[PDB]
Amino acid sequence: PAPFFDLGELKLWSFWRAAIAEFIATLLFLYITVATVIGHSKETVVCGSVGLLGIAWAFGGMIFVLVYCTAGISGGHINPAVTFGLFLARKVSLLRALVYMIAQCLGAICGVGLVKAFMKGPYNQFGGGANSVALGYNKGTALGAEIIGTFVLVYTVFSATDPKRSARDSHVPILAPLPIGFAVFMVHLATIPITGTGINPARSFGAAVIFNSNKVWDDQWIFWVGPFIGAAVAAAYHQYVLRAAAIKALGS
Amino acid sequence: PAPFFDLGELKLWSFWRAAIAEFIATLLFLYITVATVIGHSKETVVCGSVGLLGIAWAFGGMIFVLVYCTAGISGGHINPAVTFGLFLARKVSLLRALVYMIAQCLGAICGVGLVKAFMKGPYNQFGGGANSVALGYNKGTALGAEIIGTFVLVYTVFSATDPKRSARDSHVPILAPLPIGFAVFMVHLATIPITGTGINPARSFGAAVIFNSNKVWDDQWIFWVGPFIGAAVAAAYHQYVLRAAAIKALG
Amino acid sequence: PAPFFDLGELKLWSFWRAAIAEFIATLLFLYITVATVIGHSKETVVCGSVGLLGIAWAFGGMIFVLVYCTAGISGGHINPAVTFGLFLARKVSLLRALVYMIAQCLGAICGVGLVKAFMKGPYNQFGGGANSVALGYNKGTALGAEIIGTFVLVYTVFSATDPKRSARDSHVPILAPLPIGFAVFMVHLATIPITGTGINPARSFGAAVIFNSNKVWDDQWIFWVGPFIGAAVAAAYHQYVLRAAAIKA
Amino acid sequence: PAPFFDLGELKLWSFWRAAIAEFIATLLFLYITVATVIGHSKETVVCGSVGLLGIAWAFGGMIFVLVYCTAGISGGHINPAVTFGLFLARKVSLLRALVYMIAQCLGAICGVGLVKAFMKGPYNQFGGGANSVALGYNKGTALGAEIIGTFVLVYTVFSATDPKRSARDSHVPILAPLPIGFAVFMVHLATIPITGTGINPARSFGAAVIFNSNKVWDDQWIFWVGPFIGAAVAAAYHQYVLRAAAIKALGS
Ligand SMILES: CCCCCCCCO[C@@H]1O[C@H](CO)[C@@H](O)[C@H](O)[C@H]1O
Ligand SMILES: CCCCCCCCO[C@@H]1O[C@H](CO)[C@@H](O)[C@H](O)[C@H]1O
Ligand SMILES: CCCCCCCCO[C@@H]1O[C@H](CO)[C@@H](O)[C@H](O)[C@H]1O
Ligand SMILES: CCCCCCCCO[C@@H]1O[C@H](CO)[C@@H](O)[C@H](O)[C@H]1O
Ligand SMILES: CCCCCCCCO[C@@H]1O[C@H](CO)[C@@H](O)[C@H](O)[C@H]1O
Ligand SMILES: CCCCCCCCO[C@@H]1O[C@H](CO)[C@@H](O)[C@H](O)[C@H]1O
Ligand SMILES: [Hg+2]
Ligand SMILES: [Hg+2]
Ligand SMILES: [Hg+2]
Ligand SMILES: [Hg+2]
Ligand SMILES: [Hg+2]
Ligand SMILES: [Hg+2]
Ligand SMILES: [Hg+2]
Ligand SMILES: [Hg+2]
Ligand SMILES: [Hg+2]
Ligand SMILES: [Hg+2]
Ligand SMILES: [Hg+2]
Ligand SMILES: [Hg+2]
Ligand SMILES: [Hg+2]
Ligand SMILES: [Hg+2]
Ligand SMILES: [Hg+2]
Ligand SMILES: [Hg+2]
Repeated sequence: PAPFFDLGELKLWSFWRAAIAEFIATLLFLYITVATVIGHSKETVVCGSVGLLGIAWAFGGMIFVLVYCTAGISGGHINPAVTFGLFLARKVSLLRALVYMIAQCLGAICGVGLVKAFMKGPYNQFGGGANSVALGYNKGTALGAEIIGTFVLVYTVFSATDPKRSARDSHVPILAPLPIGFAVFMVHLATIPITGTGINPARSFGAAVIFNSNKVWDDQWIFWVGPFIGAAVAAAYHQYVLRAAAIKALGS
Repeated sequence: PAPFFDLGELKLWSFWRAAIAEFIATLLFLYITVATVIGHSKETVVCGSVGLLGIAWAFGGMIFVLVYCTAGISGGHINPAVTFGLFLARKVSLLRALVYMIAQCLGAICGVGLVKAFMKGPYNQFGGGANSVALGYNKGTALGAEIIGTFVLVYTVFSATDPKRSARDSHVPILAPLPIGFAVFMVHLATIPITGTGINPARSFGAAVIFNSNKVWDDQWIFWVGPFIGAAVAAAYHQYVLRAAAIKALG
Repeated sequence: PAPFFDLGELKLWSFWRAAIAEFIATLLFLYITVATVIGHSKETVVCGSVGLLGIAWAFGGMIFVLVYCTAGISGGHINPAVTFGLFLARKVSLLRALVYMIAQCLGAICGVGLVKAFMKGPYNQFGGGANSVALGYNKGTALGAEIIGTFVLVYTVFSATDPKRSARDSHVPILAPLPIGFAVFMVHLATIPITGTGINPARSFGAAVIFNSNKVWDDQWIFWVGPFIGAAVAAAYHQYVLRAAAIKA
Repeated sequence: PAPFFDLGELKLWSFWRAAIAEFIATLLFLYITVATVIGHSKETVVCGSVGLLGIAWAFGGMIFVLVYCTAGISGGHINPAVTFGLFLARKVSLLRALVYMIAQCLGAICGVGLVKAFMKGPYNQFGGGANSVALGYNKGTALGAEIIGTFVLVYTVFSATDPKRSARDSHVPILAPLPIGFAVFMVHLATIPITGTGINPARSFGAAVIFNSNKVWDDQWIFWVGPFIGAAVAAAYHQYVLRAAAIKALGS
């Protein structure tokens, strides 16, 4: 029976800085990625943007950069679904988890907020970076895609945990950033045409909050439930089926 | 004569988990990559997809990710031709090889099956992620391109083996993931116009089973014979010509 | 209060070689990237160029390559804003900072000059690799984008410092090149549509000097002020808020 | 002062295998990259190929892969200009250099030969992967682009040399492969519009020999002379100006 918090949460100066790092990181994540999306969507020259490929790179490349910078401070989650998966495997206390998830959402809101402020017209005209079910797919397909996508991501996160090194003043495992960055990249390549790719409830929520349309709000549940389920299946797979929690993957 | 199995295969709990890791990995491989292919093919706006470059990245990048995740558990093969090459070099017993190959084929079938379940009309309309000889090329060319493409891959795999570290409870060498993923990305840049790029019999077999068309079944043998030959040539070249089995590469 | 220089700047042989490395690397940075940009802009076959994605790669990949080559010699800055940020965190002395910034600017001018010499017509006709505010955006937006873009870069730079290893005969920290190259790549994907992406006053200045147009000079201050502000905030955030100078990523 | 050969060249089993590794690697380099070029050029559907970006990746990524595989056997040169630069810096003997340059040239010819054998029609119709001076540039510009191009590559090679580890039975330094591959990738982004990008006399020679057109042969001297000069200048810069031969670069 896992306690609500532990002594690492009483190291308040570090715990506060971990929270800030998650907040600022998720802000930057959303700023760079949604600005990339809007910059793409608004372009009038045919084949004169960074393209869907550029967009998939923005999301994957930013998770690489942000986990690189924050792994030693917070554990580098940038993603309620990642925090949720790790909480389920008891690598993160409930109190740390909820503090991280709030930070991530508020940061996502602020980041999309910044994109709207910089490019209000194109932002509103071209869908505000929001996830929703694309034409021709049903909600069940959307949800399945969000589950398997988040699974790929959360399973990569588990395999990328360092069993010996932890974020400052915590037991939160350090994460190897490149493979997690690449997993995000891969999932976007597959999933952009179906939902835009969520796999990150905060990323989806921030976009929904700022864009604020009925259609986007109606689909929003898929981007919470899908990722949380995917994360849960990844935690069970890694912990229970493969028994791989002590394994250190050799990065490349 | 190499024995059928060794004491590592009597470590039943680990060996079962290695098979599962190969099953799940190959399922995820086919799912991400075939969904990317179908997603590209169905897009109605010109230059509005991830393009053939995005497709090549999906195959090379997923191999990087999956070998990264599974090297420590199974050895990270995700590919009967890789398993076969290592079997010929005696790094894998016959029993482990067959179990890995079966696991990989079944995984592939399941991953493509999942793409079809998600997008049935576009899945069948745009060719099902299947390999075949493209218009304008002959069988000999397709076969040669699969041999050499598999050679580049399997030579890289051999170069990437860690001579001191093995998968859990085994002597299956750990593999450096990024050069292998890049090798796959590279071969796809070259071979997509010829065959769609096989270099992986389970990848080609999973798509042939789910798509189930005469043309795809007709060409299927190329995607077994080509990679198996390329793998044997790479094994022979690494082991006998260069004698580089103890060599530890860094990247 | 910081001293103008320290004993490391009296190792003249090394200090001069560090300046040359920053000079040559920034030259190479501008040549490869602006040649890519002009090469893309002049192509006549629609979809026949490396695309805006290729251009974003040229900027990010060159920083990866150049920092890799020079981190052990100069500290691998290639960028007055990176140098400024490090100077503010007192990782570099005022004298080394100025010598680096001057070397960077002159390197950038020489690299852009070389592109022009190789392809004068296309260079002039397609904008000279210069940064300026793109149509439909205002000065505030361009400035904001440059602040936050440079913040991403310089924050990654600080996370990428090695706390135990330094450039030859100095205390300038070695930098891990790939995260920094990737941060440059990422910022381009977002910012190319807004300003072309500056996040580097020497890269912006090199192009302005060689292209020499009214609009480009008029906007030039943004590409000094924006990155210098972004760098200062990244330095304050890393050192004062996160207190992370001892950490190795 | 440098002797023609040293005792490492008397270790014949290893020297032979190093020559073979260079031969086979250069063959693979030319096959993958030229097949990529021809596959791109023949595409009938607009924006339906890997594009110029994909071609640049084929060249840069194959150098990464091949230097990864061969560094521990031959030193991973794959390129007479690289071998030449290292020779000038006395890192490779004259005998080893010439054996390597011949192996590379023979390898390149075979690699391109394989592409033509597989797809003769489109190979011949779309220019055979040959380098030559593009419309609107003069010989001086192409020469200069090749010099600086090869300078970027060879200076990166020198920076990537491991000062303590060498190829099997030799003193030829091991090379860190990813920066060298990325250098190749960067030079292609800039130089494809000017010459196709040579920066490698074997790669240029192999394509000229197999494509075999009068115009291409006319330009071929640029692709020997430009790279050899760039390599020489890179060697002088690294060795004499920066005195960097003992520095170990930490790769990322
Ligand atoms: C393990 C599963 C292997 C399945 C092999 C499928 C082979 C299908 O092969 C095809 O069979 C058809 C008759 O059904 C014929 O139309 C074709 O001649 C033949 O190519
Ligand atoms: C592990 C399972 C291996 C299955 C290999 C599939 C081989 C399919 O091979 C197919 O066989 C057909 C019928 O003989 C031939 O007509 C086709 O030309 C051939 O491609
Ligand atoms: C080497 C130090 C570089 C200093 C950067 C030069 C900043 C250019 O600033 C420019 O000044 C012009 C003339 O005053 C103004 O008209 C322009 O608006 C402004 O962009
Ligand atoms: C190992 C195979 C080497 C082939 C010889 C290439 C030597 C370069 O010689 C070339 O020969 C061509 C033949 O018509 C002439 O047109 C060119 O002018 C000449 O440069
Ligand atoms: C055997 C490999 C080294 C030889 C390098 C081949 C360079 C060919 O060089 C070519 O020679 C022709 C005739 O000699 C000239 O007319 C061309 O201008 C020149 O490009
Ligand atoms: C286009 C993709 C090229 C990226 C390959 C770079 C090799 C990664 O090398 C290292 O891997 C570590 C493990 O995650 C990271 O912490 C480091 O940032 C990275 O430098
Ligand atoms: Hg939240
Ligand atoms: Hg907020
Ligand atoms: Hg905001
Ligand atoms: Hg994974
Ligand atoms: Hg099988
Ligand atoms: Hg199955
Ligand atoms: Hg399934
Ligand atoms: Hg290889
Ligand atoms: Hg300056
Ligand atoms: Hg200059
Ligand atoms: Hg110049
Ligand atoms: Hg960062
Ligand atoms: Hg030669
Ligand atoms: Hg040959
Ligand atoms: Hg041949
Ligand atoms: Hg370099």
